[PDB]
Amino acid sequence: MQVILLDKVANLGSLGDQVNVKAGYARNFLVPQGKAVPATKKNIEFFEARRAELEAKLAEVLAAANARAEKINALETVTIASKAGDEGKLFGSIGTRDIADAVTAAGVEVAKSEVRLPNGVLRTTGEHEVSFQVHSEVFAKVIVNVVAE
Amino acid sequence: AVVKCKPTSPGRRHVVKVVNPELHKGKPFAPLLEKNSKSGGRNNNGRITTRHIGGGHKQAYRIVDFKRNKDGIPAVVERLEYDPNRSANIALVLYKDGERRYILAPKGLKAGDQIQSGVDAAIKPGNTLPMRNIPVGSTVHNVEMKPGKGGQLARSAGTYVQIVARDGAYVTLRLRSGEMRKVEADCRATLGEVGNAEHMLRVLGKAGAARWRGVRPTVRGTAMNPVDHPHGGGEGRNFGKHPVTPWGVQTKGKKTRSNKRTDKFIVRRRS
Amino acid sequence: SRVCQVTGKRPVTGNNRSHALNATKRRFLPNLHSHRFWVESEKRFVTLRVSAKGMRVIDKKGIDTVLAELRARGEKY
Amino acid sequence: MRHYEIVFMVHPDQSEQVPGMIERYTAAITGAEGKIHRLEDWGRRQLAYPINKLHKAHYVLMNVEAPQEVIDELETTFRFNDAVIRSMVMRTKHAVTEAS
RNA sequence: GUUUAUUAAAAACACAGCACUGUGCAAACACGAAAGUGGACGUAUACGGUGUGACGCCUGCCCGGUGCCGGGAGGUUAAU
Repeated sequence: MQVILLDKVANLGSLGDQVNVKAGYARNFLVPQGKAVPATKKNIEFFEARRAELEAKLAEVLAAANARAEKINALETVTIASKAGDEGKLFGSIGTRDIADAVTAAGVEVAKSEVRLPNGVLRTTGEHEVSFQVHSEVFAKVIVNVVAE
Repeated sequence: AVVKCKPTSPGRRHVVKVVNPELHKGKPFAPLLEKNSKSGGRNNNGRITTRHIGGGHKQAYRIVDFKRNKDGIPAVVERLEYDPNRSANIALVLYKDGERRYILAPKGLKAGDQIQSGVDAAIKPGNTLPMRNIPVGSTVHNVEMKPGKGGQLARSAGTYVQIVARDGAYVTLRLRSGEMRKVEADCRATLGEVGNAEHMLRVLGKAGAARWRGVRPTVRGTAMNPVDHPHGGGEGRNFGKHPVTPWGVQTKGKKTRSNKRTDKFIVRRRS
Repeated sequence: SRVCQVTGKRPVTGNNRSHALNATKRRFLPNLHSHRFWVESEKRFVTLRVSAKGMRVIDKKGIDTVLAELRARGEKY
Repeated sequence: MRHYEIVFMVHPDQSEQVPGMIERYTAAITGAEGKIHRLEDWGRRQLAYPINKLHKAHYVLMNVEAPQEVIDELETTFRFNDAVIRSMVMRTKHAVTEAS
């Protein structure tokens, strides 16, 4: 494919490469997510002066704004005080919805789709490490303290 | 109990009736009934598809609550009713808020027992709860396939599923026929065995118990014609062939299980 | 029916010529697939049942040109 | 009421949650109108054979006078729990004292 | 009880019972180029096919051929 790239892909993307990829990776991942534009004799002219000169640094400062969105919450901790079972065995397993609502109500305003859970649905009541996908390289180290009630 | 009838006439000799004395003798709860129109084994095209059914006594559909969407609500079992479309009995249960619902009646259930539903349900039989608070090794029924489906497995009379393994978010179950398979741990189940376990002991006595139920007499392949069945023909009780279906598919041993979508869920096949 | 939206492909009839040249009428069916396109000119999802050759044509052309051809032919998108 | 000598083992990270279970069990004892006799926690020590792995389980003795309904409910809370592994209830025999 | 309406009402068909086989639900199977239905608003004490035909005594041998199932070590093996 002659598809020119826009985002910093962690394998072959370095802001302006013409690396040959398959059509299924371009049509289903790069195009609908805005990651890359298929270049056929006019998008090269679009990327030549209008995109690589101005909009690449705009994407870089939007990545810096995502880093600042990570740097909104300086506490980086969430104390969940939901109802629990008798001596452990928590009542309801907390997914990404309640964690995203607790971070959005006080702290980072990131959406639910960037929230990742390394330790499952967090059935164990205690200290847990939760990372956020605010950026493809810089990750979060949120310390969630599940407290039994 | 299971009462064998006396041979007062030719036809009542082999009648063995399963008489439950605790069933309510009266009309059921009317807003939970709807119509159940008979089909006779015919599709929208009007041709017969599932043969050897038709006729019999009429019946009305009872809306039996499968999902148990109420959580944290106590439930007092009002009475027991006989569902004609099932093999086991159903239970009319009056909830705390005043809503009467039909559920599947377990084995250890009488008039006056208290059950509940939700994740805060106990280990007492009759409670419906998801498969992440149940101790591994007990007996469950009304097994849901997907979270929120309602329940597909272990719902006939006497059918029960024992929990074998718990691999993270997967629950490996042993079914009634003996097929090990994995389901989602978020699926719900009702504790205990399904009641009316003596329902297999009825041997129906006569042809009339097959006729008024909906079982039509079955014609053998030897009695048919070569244009009507692959078997048949010959000058007097000649078989001379291999046992097949009337549509040319081999029977008495042929694995037709071919979907290739739920083979990951199946652990060990039926033996 | 089995009509491609972009290329207009439809099933035709042919012969199933065996080793003994036995002419048996059968039907040639196109490789139709219902794929959901992200359109940037409309910024939305468009479900199209198209052929994979039509998918290669859309991979060559722009999606706005394909939607313009569907508008010119009066097809619903 | 009869004297019941309860011995149960607990898993270690759940043996960190033992005193709350002791408070719940003595609340059930107070509901049984019986007096507690042996609050001696034997503690976390080494097992003799592999019993549901991660060795060195937690021994607790109770030894309380209780009726039959309360001990049936307290046995069902034992058998239906992943925390309590190998509980047992024994005879009366004029319930006993120090130097276990 | 039913059957060749219009030469055969029977030992024929069928029958509850018994056995084998398949199927974990969007099930098998069937109608339908397909959608969609029956099965079933049932789900392994259920359904479909086969064989026999209440009940008592029972059902002995053989996997050579054929049919079915399992295993892929090896030989052969088209399409690309």
